[PDB]
Amino acid sequence: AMIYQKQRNQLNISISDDQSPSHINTGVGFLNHMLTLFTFHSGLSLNIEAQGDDHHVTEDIGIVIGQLLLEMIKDKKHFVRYGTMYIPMDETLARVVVDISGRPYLSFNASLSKEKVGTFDTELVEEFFRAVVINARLTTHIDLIRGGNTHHEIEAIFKAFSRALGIALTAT
Amino acid sequence: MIYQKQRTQLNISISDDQSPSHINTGVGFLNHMLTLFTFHSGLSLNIEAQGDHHVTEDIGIVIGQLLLEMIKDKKHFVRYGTMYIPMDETLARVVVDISGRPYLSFNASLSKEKVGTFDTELVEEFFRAVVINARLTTHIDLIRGGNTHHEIEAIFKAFSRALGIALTAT
Amino acid sequence: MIYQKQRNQLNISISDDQSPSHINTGVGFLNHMLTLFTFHSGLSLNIEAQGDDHHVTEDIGIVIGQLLLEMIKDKKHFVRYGTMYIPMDETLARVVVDISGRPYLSFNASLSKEKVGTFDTELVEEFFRAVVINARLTTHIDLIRGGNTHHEIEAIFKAFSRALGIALTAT
Amino acid sequence: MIYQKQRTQLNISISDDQSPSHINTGVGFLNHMLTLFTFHSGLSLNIEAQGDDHHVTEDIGIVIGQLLLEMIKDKKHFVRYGTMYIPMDETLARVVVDISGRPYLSFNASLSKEKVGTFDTELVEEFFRAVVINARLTTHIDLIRGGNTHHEIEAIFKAFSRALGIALTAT
Amino acid sequence: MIYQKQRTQLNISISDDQSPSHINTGVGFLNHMLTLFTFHSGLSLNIEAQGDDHHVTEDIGIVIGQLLLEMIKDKKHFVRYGTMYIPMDETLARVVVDISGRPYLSFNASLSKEKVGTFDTELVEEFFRAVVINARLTTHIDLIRGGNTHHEIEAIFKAFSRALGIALTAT
Amino acid sequence: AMIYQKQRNQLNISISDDQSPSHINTGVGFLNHMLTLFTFHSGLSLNIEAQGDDHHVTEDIGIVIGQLLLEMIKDKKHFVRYGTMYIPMDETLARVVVDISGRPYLSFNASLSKEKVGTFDTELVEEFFRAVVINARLTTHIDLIRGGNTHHEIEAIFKAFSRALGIALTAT
Ligand SMILES: [Mg+2]
Ligand SMILES: [Mg+2]
Ligand SMILES: [Mg+2]
Ligand SMILES: [Mg+2]
Ligand SMILES: [Mg+2]
Ligand SMILES: [Mg+2]
Ligand SMILES: [Mg+2]
Ligand SMILES: [Mg+2]
Ligand SMILES: [Mg+2]
Ligand SMILES: [Mg+2]
Ligand SMILES: [Mg+2]
Ligand SMILES: [Mg+2]
Ligand SMILES: [Mg+2]
Ligand SMILES: [Mg+2]
Ligand SMILES: [Mg+2]
Repeated sequence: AMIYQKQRNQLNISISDDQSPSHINTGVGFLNHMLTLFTFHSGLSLNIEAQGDDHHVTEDIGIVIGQLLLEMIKDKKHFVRYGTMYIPMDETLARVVVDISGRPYLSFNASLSKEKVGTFDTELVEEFFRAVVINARLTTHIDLIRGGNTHHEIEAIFKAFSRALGIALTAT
Repeated sequence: MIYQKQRTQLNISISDDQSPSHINTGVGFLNHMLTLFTFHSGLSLNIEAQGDHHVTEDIGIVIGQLLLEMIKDKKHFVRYGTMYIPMDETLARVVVDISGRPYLSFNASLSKEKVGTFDTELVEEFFRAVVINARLTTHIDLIRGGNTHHEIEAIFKAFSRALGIALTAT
Repeated sequence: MIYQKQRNQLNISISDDQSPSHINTGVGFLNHMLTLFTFHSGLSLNIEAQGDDHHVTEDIGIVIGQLLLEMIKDKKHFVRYGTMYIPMDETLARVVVDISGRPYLSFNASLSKEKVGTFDTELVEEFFRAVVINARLTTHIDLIRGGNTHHEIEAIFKAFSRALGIALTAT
Repeated sequence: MIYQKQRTQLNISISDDQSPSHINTGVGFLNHMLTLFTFHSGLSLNIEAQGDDHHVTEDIGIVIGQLLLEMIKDKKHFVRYGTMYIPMDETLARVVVDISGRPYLSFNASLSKEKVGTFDTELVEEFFRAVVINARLTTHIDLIRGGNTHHEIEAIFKAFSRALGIALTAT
Repeated sequence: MIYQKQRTQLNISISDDQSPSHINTGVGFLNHMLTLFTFHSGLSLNIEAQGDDHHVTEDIGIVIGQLLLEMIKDKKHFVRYGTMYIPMDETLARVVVDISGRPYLSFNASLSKEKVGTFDTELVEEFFRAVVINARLTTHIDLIRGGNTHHEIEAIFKAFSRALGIALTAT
Repeated sequence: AMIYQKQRNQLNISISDDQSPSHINTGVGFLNHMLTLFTFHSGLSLNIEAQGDDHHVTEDIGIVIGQLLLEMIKDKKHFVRYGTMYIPMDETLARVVVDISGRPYLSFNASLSKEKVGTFDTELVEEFFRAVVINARLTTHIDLIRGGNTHHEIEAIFKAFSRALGIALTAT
C-alpha cells in the first residue's frame, strides 16, 4: 500500500488506498460523520488530526485531501477514470459524476433545505467539495435530483461522491 | 404486557399500563415531546440513550417496532382514530388507521428551522420512522400554524391521542 | 327489524342485526363496495338483482335510501350526527352525515380515473345521491386528498358507512 | 434457496437461481410484466392465483416484497445499490434501488393513458409500493420521458428488475 | 472479425480488436470525433474518403451503422444495455444505448454555437441519426448541461462510444 | 406478380402488388378493418394469419409489413417515389406524405381525440406506423390537419398513408 501524508499549519492528515482503520478527529462533529462515510464508500483510509472556525477547518481539510488525492492519482497510471453514482436517502436522490481528468472543475447543483444541520453551517458542504475537487484536479458534477431533509441531502451527496470516486480510482 | 428491545446504546420499553415513564433520549426537546406522547396515548415509555438525527430516527424506529409487537398481540381494537388539537394559533389534525399498510402523508410546513437547538426537519423523520415501522397509515395535517413550538406540540398531541383511540380494545 | 321491498327484478332487505349479507347486484365493483357498507355500517344487506350499470346502481341506491328511511322512522332516540375520516394510502376522505329529514348531498370529490375495471366512476356520485336523498339525510362527502381511484372510492364508502352507523346508534 | 408462501387463493415462490418461471396471476398484462421481472432480475418466480385487478395486483406485490425480504435477510454481503436506465423507443426510465432496510418509494411517472388494454394503469404505482415497502427497499422510479403507455410501464419494470438484480449480487 | 465496405469514394472497416485506426474523412473535426469513438468504444475504425461536409458525415454514419449491424448479428450473447455520463468542464452528457433491433434515436441537445471551426454543428445529430438507425439501436442522447460547443459534442461522442462499447461486451 | 412472405414466431404474412383477395386475421377487430382499408387504398394484397397484447400484435404486424415492403421496394427499380394524399372524413382532414427514400424516418403529428376506439388503444396507431415506416425505410410525414371523431381520425390517416404509398410505388 501507498500512504500519502501531509501536515499543514494545525492539521495532520494521511490517506491510503488500503483497508486500515480510519481515525477522524476534525473537531467538527458533523464533518467527522461525513468523512467516516467517505472512507467507507471510497475504500480509502483517512487519518485526520486537527488542532485549533468550522469554515477554515472544513476548507483546510478539503484542500489537503484534494492535494493528497492528486499525489495518489499521479502514482497510479491505469485506472477506470470515470465514475457515476446515484444514491437515494429516503426522499432525497443525488447523482455524482467524477472524471479523474486533470482538469480541475466542479459543477455543484444542490439547494440544501436548511441553513444548519445541528450546529454545522450547511454552506460548508459546497466549500468542502470545491476544495477537494479542485486540488485533486477532478472534473466533478454534483446534482441533487430531489431533496427534502438536509441531513439526507448532504449524506446522499457524500455517499455518491465517495462511491463515484472509488469507482474512478479502480485500477485497470 | 411490556414490549422492549435494545438498538451508542438505546434501551426502550413500551406498555399499555399506567406505570411511570422515564424518558432520557439525550435530546431535550425530544424528551418533552415523548413525555406528551406518553400522556396522550396512555402508553408508558421508558427510554435510555447513551452515546440529533440518528438518535431521533433510532428512537422512532424502535418505538414503531415495539408498537407493532403490541398491535400483533391485540385481537379486537377500534383501529381508526382522528384527533384535532388547537394550540393557540395552530390547529392540527392527525388521522391514524392501524391497517398494516405502512404509509405516512405528512403535510405540515413548520414555521422555523429550529426550536431551541432542535432541527424541526427531525419531526417528519421521527413520524415516518414510527408510522412505517408500526405499519400504520397516518395523515398528519397542519391546518394552520404560526408558532413552531405550537405546531410541533399540536402534531404530537394529535398523533398520540389518535393512536390511543385506535388502540382501544373492543 | 327487517325492512324490505322490490323494485321491478330487484329485491332488497336491510336490518340492524348481525345477520349475514348476500349481495348480488350483477355489478362486481358495486358488490365489493356494498360489502364494505354492510361491514362498516353494522347493517346487514341482502340484494337480488335479475335481468345499464347506471340504472342498476341508481335503483339499488334509491331502494336502500327508502329502506333506511323506514328504519329511521321506527327509531326514537339516535345519535343523529356522524363524522368519519378514512385514510386509504395516499387518499383521505371525510364524510359527515346528519339524519336531519332534510334531503341534501354535497359531493366534493374529483375521482382520478373514468373507470375502475369496467365500472364507470361517475356512478359513485349517482349512488350516493340516490341513497342520501331518498333516506332524507344531509351528507357532505369530501375527498381531502386522492391519487388512486379505487382508494378514493373505498375511502368514501367506508367513511360514509361508518358515519351513518354512528348516526344511527340508539340513544 | 427457495422462498415461498400462500394467502382468494394466492401461491407464490421466488428463487435466485435459473429454475423456470410459471406466472398465472389472472391478469394478462401483469403476467407479461412479471415475466419481464423474472428475466431482468434473474429471480425465478412462480405464481398461481385462483378466485379486483387492484386486489390481485397489490396482494402479489405484498407477497413478492415479503419474500424478497426473506431472501435479503439470508444474504450476507451484497452490492446493495443498483441503478438502471432503460429506453423503450420514445420512453426513457431510470430506477434507483437501495437495499437499505428503510422502506421508501418515490414514484415519479405520469403515465400517458388510463388503460393498457383492460389493465388500469394506476395499478403500476400500487404494485411498486407493495413490493418496495414490504421488501424494505428505498427506491426512486423516474420516467425521464414517455409517450406510449405500454412502453412507459415496460421500461419501468425492466429498470426496476435490473436495478434490483444488480443490488442483490453477492459480494 | 473485420467488417468492411465501400460506398467520391468511401472505404470503411471496423473491428473489435486492438488494431490501430486510420481515419481520413476529409473533415478535420470529424477525424477528431471518430478517433475518440475508436478509443472509447474499443472498436478499430479505418476510413478512406476521397473526392458537402453534410454528405460525407451522413455517408460515414450510415456505413458505420450498417457495419455495426453486421458485427451485432455475429455476436450471440452481449450486455445489450449501456449508459454513460461524461463531464467536460461545464458540460455533462448522458447517453443510453440499447442494442434492441428497434431503430430509434432520441436526440436532446441544444448545442451552443452554429459552428465549431468550419464544422456545422447541426451535423452532429445527422451523424448519430445515421449510425443509430442503421445499426438498429435505440439510443437517447441528453445534454444535461452545456456551455462550450466543443465540450458539448466531445462529451456526447465520448458517452455514446462508451455506452456502445459496454453494450457490445460479450457475456 | 411478386409475392413476399414472412413467418415470424405467431404471424404468417404475405403481401403482393397484384389484385388478389386479401384475408386479414390479426385477432384485433379494429386492426382488421384498418388493414382492409390499407389493402384497398394501396392496391396491395395482404394475407395475415396471427395466432396467440394488442400492442405486441399490432407492432409485430407493422414490423413484418415494413420488412416485406422493403423487399418489394428493393425489387422495383423505377417508381414514382413521392406520394402525397389528403383525405377528409367528415370533420377530420389528414395529410400523409411518403418518400420511398431509403432513409427510415417518421414524423407523426396527430393528437387523437379519445384513448380508445371500442376496445382498441388509440396509442397503437403511432406504434403501427412507426413499425411500418422504419422497417420499410420510408420517410413519412403524417399530419392531422383537423379532427374531432377518433374513428374518423385514424381512418383518414390509414386511407391517406395507403394512397400516398400506392402513388409512390407506381412503376415508372
Ligand atoms: Mg475550475
Ligand atoms: Mg434519516
Ligand atoms: Mg447520517
Ligand atoms: Mg410545549
Ligand atoms: Mg340517473
Ligand atoms: Mg390498495
Ligand atoms: Mg377495495
Ligand atoms: Mg400500447
Ligand atoms: Mg412497442
Ligand atoms: Mg411489452
Ligand atoms: Mg441528411
Ligand atoms: Mg477537450
Ligand atoms: Mg477536444
Ligand atoms: Mg428514424
Ligand atoms: Mg371505418
